[PDB]
Amino acid sequence: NLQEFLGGLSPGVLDRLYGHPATCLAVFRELPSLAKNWVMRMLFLEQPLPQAAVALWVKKEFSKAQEESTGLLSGLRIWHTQLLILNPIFRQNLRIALLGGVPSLDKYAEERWEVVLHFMVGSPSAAVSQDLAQLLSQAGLMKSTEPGEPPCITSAGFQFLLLDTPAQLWYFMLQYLQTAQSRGMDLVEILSFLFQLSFSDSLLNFLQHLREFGLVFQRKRKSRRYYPTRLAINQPGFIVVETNYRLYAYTESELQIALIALFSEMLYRFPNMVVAQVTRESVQQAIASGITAQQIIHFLRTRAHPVMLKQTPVLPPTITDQIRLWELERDRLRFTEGVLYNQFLSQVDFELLLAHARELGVLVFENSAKRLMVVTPAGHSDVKRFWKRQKHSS
Amino acid sequence: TKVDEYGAKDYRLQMPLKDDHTSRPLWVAPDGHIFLEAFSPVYKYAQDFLVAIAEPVCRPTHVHEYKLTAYSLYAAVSVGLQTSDITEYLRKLSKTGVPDGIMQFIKLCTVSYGKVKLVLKHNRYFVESCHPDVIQHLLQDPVIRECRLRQTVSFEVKQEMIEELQKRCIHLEYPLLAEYDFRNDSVNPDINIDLKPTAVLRPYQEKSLRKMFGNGRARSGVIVLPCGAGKSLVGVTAACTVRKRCLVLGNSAVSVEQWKAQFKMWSTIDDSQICRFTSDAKDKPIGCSVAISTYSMLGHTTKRSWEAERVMEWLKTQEWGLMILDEVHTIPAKMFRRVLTIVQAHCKLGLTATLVREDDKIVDLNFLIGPKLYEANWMELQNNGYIAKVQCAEVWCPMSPEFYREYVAIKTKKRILLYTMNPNKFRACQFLIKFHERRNDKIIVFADNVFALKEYAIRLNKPYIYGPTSQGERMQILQNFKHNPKINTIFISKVGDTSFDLPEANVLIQISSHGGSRRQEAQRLGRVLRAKKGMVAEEYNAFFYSLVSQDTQEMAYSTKRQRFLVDQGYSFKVITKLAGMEEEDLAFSTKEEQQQLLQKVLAAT
Amino acid sequence: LNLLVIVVDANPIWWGKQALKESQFTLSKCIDAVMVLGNSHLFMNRSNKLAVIASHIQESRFLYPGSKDGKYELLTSANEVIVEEIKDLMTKSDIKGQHTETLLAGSLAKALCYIHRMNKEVKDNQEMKSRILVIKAAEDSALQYMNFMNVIFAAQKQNILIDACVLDSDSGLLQQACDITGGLYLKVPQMPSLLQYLLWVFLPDQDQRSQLILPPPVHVDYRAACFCHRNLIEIGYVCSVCLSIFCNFSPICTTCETAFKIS
Ligand SMILES: [Zn+2]
Ligand SMILES: [Zn+2]
Repeated sequence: NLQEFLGGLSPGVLDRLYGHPATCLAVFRELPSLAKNWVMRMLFLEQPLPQAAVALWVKKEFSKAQEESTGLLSGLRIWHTQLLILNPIFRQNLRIALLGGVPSLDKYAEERWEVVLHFMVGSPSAAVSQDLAQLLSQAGLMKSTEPGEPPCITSAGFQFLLLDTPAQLWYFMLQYLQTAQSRGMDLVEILSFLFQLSFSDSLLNFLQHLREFGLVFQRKRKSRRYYPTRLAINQPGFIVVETNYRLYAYTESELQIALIALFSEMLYRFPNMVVAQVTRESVQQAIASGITAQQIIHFLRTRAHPVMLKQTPVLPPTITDQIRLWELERDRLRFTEGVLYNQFLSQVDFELLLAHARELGVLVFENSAKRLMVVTPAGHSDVKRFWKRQKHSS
Repeated sequence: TKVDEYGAKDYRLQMPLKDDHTSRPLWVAPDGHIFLEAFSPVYKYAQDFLVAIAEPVCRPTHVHEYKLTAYSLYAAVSVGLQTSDITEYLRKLSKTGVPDGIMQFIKLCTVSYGKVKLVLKHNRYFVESCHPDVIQHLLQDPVIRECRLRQTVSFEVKQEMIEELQKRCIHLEYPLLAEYDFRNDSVNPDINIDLKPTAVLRPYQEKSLRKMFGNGRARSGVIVLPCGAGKSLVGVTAACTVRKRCLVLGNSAVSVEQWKAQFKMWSTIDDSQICRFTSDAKDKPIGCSVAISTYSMLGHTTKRSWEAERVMEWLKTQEWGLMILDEVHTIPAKMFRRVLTIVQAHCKLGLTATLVREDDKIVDLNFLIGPKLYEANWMELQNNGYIAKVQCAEVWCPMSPEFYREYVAIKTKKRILLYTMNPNKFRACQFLIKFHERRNDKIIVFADNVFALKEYAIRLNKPYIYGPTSQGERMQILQNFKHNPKINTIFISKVGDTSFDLPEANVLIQISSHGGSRRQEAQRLGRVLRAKKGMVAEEYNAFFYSLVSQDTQEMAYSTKRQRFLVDQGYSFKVITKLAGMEEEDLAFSTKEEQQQLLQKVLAAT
Repeated sequence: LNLLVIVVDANPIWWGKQALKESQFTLSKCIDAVMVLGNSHLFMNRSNKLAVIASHIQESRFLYPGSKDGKYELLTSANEVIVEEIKDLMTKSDIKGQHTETLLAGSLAKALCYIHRMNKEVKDNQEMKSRILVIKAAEDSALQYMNFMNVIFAAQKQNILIDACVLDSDSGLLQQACDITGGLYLKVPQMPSLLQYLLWVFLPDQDQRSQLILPPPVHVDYRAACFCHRNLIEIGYVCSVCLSIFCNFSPICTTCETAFKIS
């Protein structure tokens, strides 16, 4: 979440990131419940106040909200104890932020994201962009290993594909920022633009990437002014599930049919409907590719036709249980590397050796009834020496 | 014919889509499969039309699945629906048009009907036809000449070869007409049989009878109705309407007894006028007309007793107005089907509740008796309350370690006796029976293996019925189960599913299964469908448990067996573990008890 | 969301008395503090909305239905509109010696029906928790008791909190008013430091008011008096028509003229 992203930052980057135009407001909106008011309170104070007052300024009931808010805002470093006055820079910027100092767009965003997902999947026809391809490859959801051949899809790719559009886009942008730092694009400058949206060379490239993702559209041959789409700031279902593992999806966009075929066997494709079967073969194929039953169940639930919404639960228990059981049947046997000594003789002497391999992290399984211990070959040169020392001690 | 990148029969270029597709709730695949919507406002009309012209294969709650064939179209024409009368409305209802393949199939099937008619008169079967060209071009193959005994053109045909000629015509594309004009028939005088006002006919029974009675003429066909729906009442009503000599054929002693009881209960016909042509007991079969007998006796191939021989000769000599056959799914068997030719009847009505089998001999029923006039909707009956709602469940029992060890180690088929008897499921059935016994729920345990049934029954000191089980003892046990409060459970063998008059039971446990057979599964499930006096659909008063053993062929058998029920719509809930089993004291808990049971199983040989 | 309504009692007589006194506190600073409070309220969240009403002896008028200085356009519009309208209202005003008491309650009624209109127009998906931050600045009028009580009871039924912020005077009627609907009652004695009181006591909404320490409510003297000489009475003799608290048993209450029968 954005709270996690901002918490994972240093004070030096934080105070700089607290830009005048929007950041002080975007980070304010994050404040879940109460930190809004206390910050507002001490927006006009130039004198720090004792911590005991803040501690006692919440009733005995619902105090956990007080501690959690205080910890969150301490991590954000909005104030300093100074002994709890807010940061002067944040105070000034917040005062400046508080009385101081479309139908085609959404369709465009939808179409651009749909073509992006088409390229993500093995679609023969898709938008071509080397920068987008390499960005997705380095995002960790795609690996090529051969420039001539089109890149394939990794295990994480299917999991990302089956996610809902909001979380999908949010995670994609999180990876975009993380890779922006790696490629050298300043993180603060690009981050501030996202906050400003909800109200330089690097800026131009970042805006180009956002437009490629479909969040923004200049509409004027790449002019300075931009009109963000709905997705920039941050629908009814169509699948009907039977009790015989049959899916009837009212899908016209090929993306939905591809997503369903990822974990189901397609039977018929009507102009406004498609019939598929959720069989062991398809489900286990998806599980081997990397998906887990949770993503499939969530996908079917979110894309649930209104007809089946009346019944509770929406997804039939038999279908859900069958999918879960199919995923569970996937793993049984294991693999590890180890070495076994034996003849530990004295009972109280074997108990001391068990703590040597457990602290170093080379112990797999033990046995106090037969005096047997398995030691991995990675730490064999350290356990033997200890045993020798013990023998010398006698 | 076109396959998408997936197992997808592609039809984008096959048929178009109607603009008012939302208004039209009907689909038509080129193969003949039709998918109806159960949520559309015109669902009732669409259901009636599709039931008229097609036979259901899967009717879940939301989207029903039908498929039409030559026999279904012939039945539609018999009830009088012309090619246009069906196709015009099919196109109107269809939201995506009608493929040319289905159009030509419907046209051909409808036109190829009524040209050849089979009428039996004076013990002679004449193949009448108003059109002579049909016979002229039908006498090409020599089988017809060798078959024949050595406008409105008709010729006599041999009695024995009727089945062969009929199955030949079915693929020759000239189906025979078996309509009985009982309204206009003076050769055989009408029998003095009437339907008393006491009998009450349910709406689905009336609909099936209406499909059966297209006109004044009684049509010979098969009516599929749930066992709890009152198929016995429907058959009694059919006989009463026919008002002529009726021969009902059961499948066992229980079936014949129940049929006689139903006759007496629902028909004013006197007791003396009904006979039981049964070896165990007889009531002067030659004396009276209305008769109830069995396939085994009529088709008996070995030496016949003197009295049975006289009765059989009398039956063969006489002509029957109606031939009722219950549990028609067994008819295509060799001996059972021989009875059809052994006995003479104008119309042979067929009644059953599970018209399904693995071997492709069910299609033979279409000519052995006639087209399937009706199939009752089990889900609709459940909603209407005519049949008790059942909470179908499959309790998964993990197999005990040792038992699994021997089961997997041995490649022989002692596994049938092994996995049927394991501590986890033996404790399960005992605990389930205890829980229902303290809940005052009537239990009907089922098990294919008589050996396992006897072992369980002796260990639980319960009255198992099976194999020889004398008829007197069988009736005594059933009476005790129905009346005596102290006993509320009966352990029936495979004989139970064949044809049983049994009291409504609140639960039905099945410890063992004969195989992955949808006939036995549905037959046993039908026992608890008997609607109670004042129950409710949502209360789920009726329960069905199909105990299975984990990691065994029984799992495969159970999955290969619940297909028909899931197609109807029943959701089989899986139960990995049962609450309270650990606290409740049951046998085979400690390792030692499982060890002695395993030793006994091994010594069973 | 929350719909806040600031009912400012800008009585020209009293505020101009302050101006003549040349005291540190002034109506300009009071309006600025109210403006800052409204700006902070909307600053809290986008869905939150506010409105302002000014009271005068004659009538009450609404003060509220780019980035020259780098500022949120919406709050800039609020500042400009309120400043212009308040200056216009104060500059233009007729003189009537007969009527000088401030008509605080009449505005309340306007606020209540405005809140009802907004509640009707807003989508049913989002629930609105309205509030009225009354800021009195002058003594109330005796003749307004009945209508003020009507509007207070209407607010109680409609679930709106009347947060009173009287200053320089303790209006028993207003404290009684807010007590009925459960709104907070704060009597700021330090007028220059008034805005700190708003950003603590009043600013937090009803959602968080319970889970917060705020000054304890002031005891309310629910006095009763007879209609003759206006004095506290513990026992009242009301009739079945007037429903009027009276002095002592009388053959017939004057406000009724009923034919009471002795017994
Ligand atoms: Zn008085
Ligand atoms: Zn009065």
